[PDB]
Amino acid sequence: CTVSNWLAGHESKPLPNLPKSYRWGLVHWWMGIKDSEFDHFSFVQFFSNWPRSFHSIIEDEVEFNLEHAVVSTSELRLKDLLGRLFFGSIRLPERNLQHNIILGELLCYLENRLWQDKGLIANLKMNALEATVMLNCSLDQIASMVEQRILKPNDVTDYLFHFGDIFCLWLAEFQSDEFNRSFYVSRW
Amino acid sequence: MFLQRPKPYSDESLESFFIRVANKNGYGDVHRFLEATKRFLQDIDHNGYQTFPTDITRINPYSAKNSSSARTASFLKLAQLTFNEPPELLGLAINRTNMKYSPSTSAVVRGAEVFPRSLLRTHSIPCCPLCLRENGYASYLWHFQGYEYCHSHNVPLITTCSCGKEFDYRVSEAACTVSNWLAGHESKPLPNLPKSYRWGLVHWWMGIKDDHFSFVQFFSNWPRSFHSIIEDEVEFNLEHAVVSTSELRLKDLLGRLFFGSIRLPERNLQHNIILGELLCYLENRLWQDKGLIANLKMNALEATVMLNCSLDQIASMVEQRILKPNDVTDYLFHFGDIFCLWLAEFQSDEFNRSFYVSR
Amino acid sequence: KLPTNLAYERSIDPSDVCFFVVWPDDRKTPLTYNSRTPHQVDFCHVPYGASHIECSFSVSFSSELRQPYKCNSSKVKQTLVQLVELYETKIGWTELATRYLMNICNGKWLWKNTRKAYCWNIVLTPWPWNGEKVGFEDIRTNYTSRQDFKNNKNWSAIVEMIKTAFSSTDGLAIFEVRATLHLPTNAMVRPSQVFTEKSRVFQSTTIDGERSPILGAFKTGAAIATIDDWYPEATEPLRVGRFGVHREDVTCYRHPSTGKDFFSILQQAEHYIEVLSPAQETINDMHFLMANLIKGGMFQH
Amino acid sequence: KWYYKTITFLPELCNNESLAAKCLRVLHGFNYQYETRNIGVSFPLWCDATVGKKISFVSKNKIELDLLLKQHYFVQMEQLQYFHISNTVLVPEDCTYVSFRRCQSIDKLTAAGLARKIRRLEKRALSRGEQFDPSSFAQKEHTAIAHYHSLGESSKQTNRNFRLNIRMLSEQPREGNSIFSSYGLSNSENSFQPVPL
Repeated sequence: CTVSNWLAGHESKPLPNLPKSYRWGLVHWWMGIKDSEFDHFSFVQFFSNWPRSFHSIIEDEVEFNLEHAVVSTSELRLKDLLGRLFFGSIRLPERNLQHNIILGELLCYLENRLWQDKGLIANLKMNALEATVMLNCSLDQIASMVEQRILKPNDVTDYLFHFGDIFCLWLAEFQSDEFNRSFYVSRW
Repeated sequence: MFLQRPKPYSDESLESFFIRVANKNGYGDVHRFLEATKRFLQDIDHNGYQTFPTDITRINPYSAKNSSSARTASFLKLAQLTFNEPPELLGLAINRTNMKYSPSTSAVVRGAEVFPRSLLRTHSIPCCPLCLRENGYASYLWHFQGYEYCHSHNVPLITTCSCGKEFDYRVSEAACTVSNWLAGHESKPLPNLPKSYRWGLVHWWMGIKDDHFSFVQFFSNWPRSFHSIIEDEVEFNLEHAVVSTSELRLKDLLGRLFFGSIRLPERNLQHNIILGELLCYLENRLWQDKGLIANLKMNALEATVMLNCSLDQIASMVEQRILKPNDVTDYLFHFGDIFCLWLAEFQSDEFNRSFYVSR
Repeated sequence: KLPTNLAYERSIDPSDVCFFVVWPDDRKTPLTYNSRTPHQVDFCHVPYGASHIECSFSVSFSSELRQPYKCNSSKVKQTLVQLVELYETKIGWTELATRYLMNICNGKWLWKNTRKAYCWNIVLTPWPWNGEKVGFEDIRTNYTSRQDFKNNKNWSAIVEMIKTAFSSTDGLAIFEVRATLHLPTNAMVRPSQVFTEKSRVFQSTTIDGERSPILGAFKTGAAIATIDDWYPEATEPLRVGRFGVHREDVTCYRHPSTGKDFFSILQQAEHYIEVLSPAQETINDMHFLMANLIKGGMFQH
Repeated sequence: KWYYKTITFLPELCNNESLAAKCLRVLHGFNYQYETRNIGVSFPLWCDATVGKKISFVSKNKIELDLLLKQHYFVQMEQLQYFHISNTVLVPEDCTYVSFRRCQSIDKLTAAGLARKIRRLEKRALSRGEQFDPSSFAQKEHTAIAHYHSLGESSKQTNRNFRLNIRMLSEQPREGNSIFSSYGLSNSENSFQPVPL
């Protein structure tokens, strides 16, 4: 009954309120993580401990695949350090993170946790096409970044780029008025 | 280490932020702290210190071809471990972006707002005292913001303003409404559209006119002005058809109005009501005659600006028999069929139909 | 233009650098390293109990830029003789001599051996000279901008005697240079490395019988020549070459598509006699033209 | 009558040092709760360059080797199948025969380690007489070190990235009736105990 009465636009209970086009993406995000039907009891419980129990599950999962990492503490892709948290919360339906704050707090964790533990987060290795998925560009625009040296490397599929290199790249080249990072400066 | 008490408030173009941390503790200009920053960048745990600038200007993170990605990384740890209570530093940076407009002008993001072109003045600007200091100068039209008659070009003697020659760029009624409109107020005669669309449409008036009294005459009759400018320019270029007498191709019928008002800069129908009203007058009159609006010649290259493609979905749509062939560079298809499959399979939540008339 | 045989000789003559370890009892020994093993890897460090580390080289400022070395043609002869002779009058040797001297003064020739240092001091020994040893003490916290050098007691004479060494025919100026580096205990020293066309094999020499690293003579000639920031939208000073090559990233600026390399300015020599007979960019590329004739090189096709 | 637990180190992108240490760090948490001395080293696919896949676990009391094997690591790495349990089989008494011992001489060869050494020789000669100098203490030019397959390890108590150094010695058919230690050894205070691999 709770998840019923804030679908048609009713702005009265402390469950979080969105322009309810974005709310179906929040419904779709709950089914993708749990890998089941859209549960209701823990859905109220997860948003009743918001945003305190959110960052704990973020912390317990980055501890999970780093304690049980397969290769090493370095020379790794961003898989098995952010495996399902990053690839499963991109486009619901748009990255306007004032609206979908599941990306506004995910990219808050990507800001405040860059350069600790001798660059443990800044040595995640990426390929070229993740910039086409994350930063909303094409493969031909990446080749313009290499020839005029704005992106500095260190093929589409080969893993060649770096994380602190690419996080400070989109604050300088790939930041639109809708996709800003300043939208959560009063949340953390 | 430990820059004591970062004070400041909003509405600043980041250049006086280094000046306000210069006037504390007793320091000459900004070459010392600005070297001691890049010395601290040359110090522990850093890799990109070589390109952090040297002069009064160029702290701007678009002044280099490729140190843009190095300037923000420089600005990352320039707030955290050098300030007690790390202030609002990031987001003040006037960056660059990937966006453009329709007249091919470079877009430029400050924190959420887009200037028309990255050209505006950059040198020899007026300045007014008794603040610290502004956000809006070094631009085309931002003069007074409440207190007027303050140009302050320094033909008389040195040191009129009491700052210490840091920012201080000086060498030896309808304007008050638009100045309050670009600074951000209620502005009751104006329909309260954000500053990405405010500066986004000043050039749109500057582009079609090639002037504050000529500015407000287009906005004093705002529910009449766009409807009147679209009905007297549609009768133009009708006797100058190209094929025989009608069925006019691209670039000759509204080739300036339609290719000048699309995505300036963001595709929102809530605030940018230009896109909804040009869609209104063009398509409240769908089938007037045989070949007047819908039955014309269109190209697939100028169709992806509405369909949001990158010439990769066209190889899966026309072979799936949605758009019937009646080819990349020819004026082949028609405007009525391309727009309707856009409405049937290329909608959104904010770039959609349910925002214009009827309200 | 460029008539198939033209060459200049260089006008700055640096030598190798030598590393000595001074003890607390005012005794100096050569700094010797270790080798570990085809595959061979070298390791160098400050020995425990040492006070600091000394470095000494020498550099000369001669006048081989007035006429070429081989010229092949008496139309590129009197043109390039007149350009260097008109640059002496209208512009002056001030803006070049100050830039070359500061990279000698502020320890730029110590490449990455200044990182994590407490204090370092640099003492010149000019010749011909009537007076005193010149000092530059605690350079990190006392000398950082063009103006800290200009407050010195002995900057008016050492910007001088290089200006005469380029202006007068058969001129000469010789500088002995000494530096002392106060590095922490068991600190790593970074000399030059042997090429070894395909690790970290040191370039060594024999000083007082035992081997010691050098940090090169072409390595320390590159550090003094980094005065180039006239490539468009310049953020960092580069080393003077014909195509503005940057080393760390493997791009290059100054490309001939831009129109700003040397061979598209050297062909325009007759154009610039007219203006010098203008302070916007016709000056800012003759600083690149003069720094190529001081460099040397064969200019021929 | 020893046992062996052959592991399989499959997924084709993996480090040989970080996984031979973490499978030994979960042995290092052992012998601080159930304090025994009986579990060995035994690499079957030791080679010269880029050591291979298999490791084993050898003991004569031979029931703690399954008690060690269920200690919140294979019960935590089970489904994404990195490794699997062997068949807990008696070792046949004719096989190859090696020894694993911590060398520890290599750790005191690095330039920081020799300054760690001559600092200690400075103070323990407090019986006076001479007034010696640190000038007559040097490593000369030449130390030829072939291969030792180092294994990095973080300290339990504090934040130190220390390291181990163990090589191969294959002879001497009788020493060490299961007198191993915390890491598994053949050098310190007991014997030079060999391993049946």
